[PDB]
Amino acid sequence: FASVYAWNRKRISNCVADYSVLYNSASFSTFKCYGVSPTKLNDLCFTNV
Amino acid sequence: SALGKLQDVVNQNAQALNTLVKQLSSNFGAISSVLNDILSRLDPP
Repeated sequence: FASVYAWNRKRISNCVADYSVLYNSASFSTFKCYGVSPTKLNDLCFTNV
Repeated sequence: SALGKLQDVVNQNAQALNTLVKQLSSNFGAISSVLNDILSRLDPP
């Protein structure tokens, strides 16, 4: 994991994104979405990640 | 083979209906202008 002033960016594309293996996973300390609701992410489609 | 006093009424009314139609695409300070894109990616609260 890089540091805060040289953070690393990975672009995600060309795949189904299952946040179901992430949202029903109780292993993170903060999961804060802005502009979306973390329970409706499997009904949308996105251009990039 | 003149009628501008009648064409003025037609034009003013069409010009008002066009503005009413076109105001349906302003956000008024929301995230989207279309209601279904607020309903689809947001929850009731």
